[PDB]
Amino acid sequence: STTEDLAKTFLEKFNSEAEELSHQSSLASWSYNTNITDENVQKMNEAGARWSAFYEEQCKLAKTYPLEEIQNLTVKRQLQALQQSGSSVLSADKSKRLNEILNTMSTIYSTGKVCNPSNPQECLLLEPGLDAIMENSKDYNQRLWAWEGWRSEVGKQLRPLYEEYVVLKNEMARANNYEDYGDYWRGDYEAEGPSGYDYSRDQLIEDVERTFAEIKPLYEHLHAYVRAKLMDTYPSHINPTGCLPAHLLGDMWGRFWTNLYSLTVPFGQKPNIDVTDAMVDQSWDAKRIFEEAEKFFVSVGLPNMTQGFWENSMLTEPGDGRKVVCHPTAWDLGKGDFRIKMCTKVTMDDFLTAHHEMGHIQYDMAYAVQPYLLRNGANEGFHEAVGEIMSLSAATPNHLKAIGLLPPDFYEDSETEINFLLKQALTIVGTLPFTYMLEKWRWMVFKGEIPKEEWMKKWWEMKREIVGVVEPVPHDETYCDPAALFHVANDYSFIRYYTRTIYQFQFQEALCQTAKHEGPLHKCDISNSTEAGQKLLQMLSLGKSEPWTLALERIVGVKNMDVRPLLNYFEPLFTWLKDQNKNSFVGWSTNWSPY
Amino acid sequence: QHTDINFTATASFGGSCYVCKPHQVNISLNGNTSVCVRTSHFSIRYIYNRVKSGSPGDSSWHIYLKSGTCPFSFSKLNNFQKFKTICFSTVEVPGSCNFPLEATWHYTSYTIVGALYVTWSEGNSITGVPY
Ligand SMILES: *[C@@H]1O[C@H](CO)[C@@H](O[C@@H]2O[C@H](CO)[C@@H](O)[C@H](O)[C@H]2NC(C)=O)[C@H](O)[C@H]1NC(C)=O
Ligand SMILES: *[C@@H]1O[C@H](CO[C@@H]2O[C@@H](C)[C@@H](O)[C@@H](O)[C@@H]2O)[C@@H](O)[C@H](O)[C@H]1NC(C)=O
Ligand SMILES: *[C@@H]1O[C@H](CO)[C@@H](O)[C@H](O)[C@H]1NC(C)=O
Repeated sequence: STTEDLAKTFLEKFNSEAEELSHQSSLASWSYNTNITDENVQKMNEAGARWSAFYEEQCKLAKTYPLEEIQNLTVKRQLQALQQSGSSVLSADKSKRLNEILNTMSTIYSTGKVCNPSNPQECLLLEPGLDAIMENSKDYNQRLWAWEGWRSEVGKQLRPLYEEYVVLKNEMARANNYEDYGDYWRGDYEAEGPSGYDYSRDQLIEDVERTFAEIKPLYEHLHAYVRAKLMDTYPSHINPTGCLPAHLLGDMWGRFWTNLYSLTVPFGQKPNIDVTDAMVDQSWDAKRIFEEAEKFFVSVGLPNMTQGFWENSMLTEPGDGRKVVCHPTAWDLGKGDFRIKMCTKVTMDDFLTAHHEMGHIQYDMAYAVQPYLLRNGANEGFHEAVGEIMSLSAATPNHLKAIGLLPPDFYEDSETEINFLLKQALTIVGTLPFTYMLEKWRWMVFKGEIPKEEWMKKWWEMKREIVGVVEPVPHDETYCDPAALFHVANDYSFIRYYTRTIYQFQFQEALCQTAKHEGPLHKCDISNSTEAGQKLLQMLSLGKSEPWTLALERIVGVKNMDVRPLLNYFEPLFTWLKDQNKNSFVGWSTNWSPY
Repeated sequence: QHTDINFTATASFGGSCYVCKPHQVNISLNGNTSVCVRTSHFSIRYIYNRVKSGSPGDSSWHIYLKSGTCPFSFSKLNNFQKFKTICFSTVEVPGSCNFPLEATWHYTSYTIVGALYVTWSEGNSITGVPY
């Protein structure tokens, strides 16, 4: 019978045995991630070893089915996907080393402690203590204790592991016939697709860089403005022409500057855009947050969350003493089981985060109508963009009002407009140069443009040029400070958090025109617009069945990233900053440092 | 005497597209395909029963029946209505009232999986007690 028919046999087999083994692997990852205990680690491993076995075997039993010879462009898609992948081309011994390195890096990160030099029995973890310092503190020397303690006492530990890790993931890369791990990753963004729709994986860099250069001015001015204010708080530590000391930025990294809002708000006498204080004054619990998020999603005509979601999500840190993983994730366990894991606290941040994470669950619910192999977001940016679109509508002061978290007599004026677009720049515009640098470093280390004897040299050479951020303390190559960030130690591509950001405005533009919103798009709240709901759901439910380029054309005009809606969102703010900066020195010098 | 009729839909949900339709849905008038009321009083209730699947995706799976082609509401039958003949079947029989049986995953897609078939000659010999 026709080889294409004979390959449908294969696909049908896969799409049955998979949906049991997937769910059972997912169910055991849940338990570990919800109850870290050595016997739940074991069960997790076993079931995932069942999955790995099957998947890597059926990858090879699918390469036997040649792609030119198949004409159905579903069975081509599905097969292509099975075929390609697999950290499977490695020695049983070298596969097993990777996974020890990987699991060690993960748990070194999970369990790292930085210890008061006054009380050696007092010893602090990122979650929950050190991140709380770095988010809340204003004390220059407490920030540096934490910032440095983390890098010196866990980043160092990470360094030898990280070196082996690049060696072996580079091997896994080249033995699946890519150039280096950096290339392996960039191929989430490869489309073969139809005519006029393809995209290669060496154009991601080009286009990331192209679009980043166009951001650089809005970011420079934001930067000027915030170093200007931070001086008011750390005078004698901040040079009005140098980069910004790294420990002072809001995170343990300065991934987002959001937590710098306190100090940089332009018009603070006005009602607080940051609605954390209102939430606490109104006794908002995590249930309240997730309910309100649900209700948003319903108002645009997208489904409410399934009973199973409310039965089995973990929406706070449990009180039974269990040790759990708090890093907020939106699980598709398959078989219609959808959950969230999230140690939620009463913060405009976890409120926006709940909207984001529930957006993930909606793309997840939508594409469950697609064959197992195609039920993934189009690229890794799409998934996180759909999430951030919800935050875009849910953070606008208008929606804040109608929720209750702004007093009933509230009315926008040009001062609160600027307030909003500053916070939403700290969070959005701020993370753009961080995300580009971290991954340029990674991609270049992977290419081997950067040898081991420059790993921390180039890092802080690039962090000072691209990002405008300076180590407070010298770091030799005994450190691996990149691996002091979750995503790096847990082996996750990071460029998704850049592509998400250019898309989330492209998409928002589209939906707002379909929501027949006039006026500035930063005043768009697609809330109550069932028509925009439909338009979004129509992409959501395609999953990976089409190229990501084609999937842009459906909702947005173009078939590639376009930084223009992002520039227009922030144009008000661009003009206020540019005024607010004339008698200031915009840009930095990579030469000054606090030491 | 008095006859009870349990009209039961039992469904299993796995398969290829868990969300699109139920896998199998057996339909039964008292463990048979056909019951005629032969007593003075009768009750009929609809029972929905899922099988265990090891997935909380169950319970977002709703199978229920609809107002069909006939002047009765299923619930109205049990509320002291009166007939001469009344018979219930699983499969379409001649000249019948049809109560269609729709299934749905958490109100996404709706997908009809059978129906309850009612045949009746008006009279004052058979009663529908609700107890
Ligand atoms: C490609 O093949 C799939 C099957 O692998 C086709 O999907 C079928 O489409 C018909 C349309 O009448 C349905 O009745 C079947 O239920 C579908 N699946 C099965 C099980 O065969 C699909 O239409 C084909 N065409 C393309 C290019 O997508
Ligand atoms: C989810 O909502 C259910 C009611 O569904 C509502 O009406 C249907 C037709 C759809 O429009 C749906 O999106 C609406 O929400 C409730 O029965 C169910 O309990 C709700 N589930 C939970 C637990 O949130
Ligand atoms: C946590 O895991 C242990 C086994 O490691 C198990 O006995 C315990 O019941 C689990 N707790 C919960 C509430 O899941």
